[PDB]
Amino acid sequence: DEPQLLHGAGICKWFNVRMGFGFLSMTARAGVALDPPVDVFVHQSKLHMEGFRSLKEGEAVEFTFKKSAKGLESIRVTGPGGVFCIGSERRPKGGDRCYNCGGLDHHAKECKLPPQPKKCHFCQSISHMVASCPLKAQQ
RNA sequence: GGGGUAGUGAUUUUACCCUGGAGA
Ligand SMILES: [Zn+2]
Ligand SMILES: [Zn+2]
Repeated sequence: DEPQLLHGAGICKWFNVRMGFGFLSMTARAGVALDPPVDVFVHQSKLHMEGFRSLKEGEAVEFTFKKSAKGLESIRVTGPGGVFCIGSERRPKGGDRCYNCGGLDHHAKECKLPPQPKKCHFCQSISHMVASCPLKAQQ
């Protein structure tokens, strides 16, 4: 008997918006840091966010995944702490998100979820703030 | 410029639409 459902964290490795899928690079599996990082499939239907769903390369994610015949596959994908994903830089309203949950219809003062860790304004990482964002720097 | 929409489940960055004497 061995695990069928696992928690993972990492970043979006790439995503094709038109096709609606891509891969995550998993940097931690069940709380264990991995080297090298491993690819986990992600389909648009599993993205936790409001409206047309996407990811951008480099955004911070957590997810639940399983092993399917084709390979590791995400079952649901969120930002850190279970908040909404960011999406493509072309996403309508995507530049005006609640600081706390990433939602599109309110601001942090009105947020109905409890205070979350501070996420980078550009990539949602909880390990840096935007003044030190390497994703923003190589963009 | 400004606004909006969506969809191919396996390997790399998306296809469209609306908008002209006025834009919260
Ligand atoms: Zn919120
Ligand atoms: Zn960042």
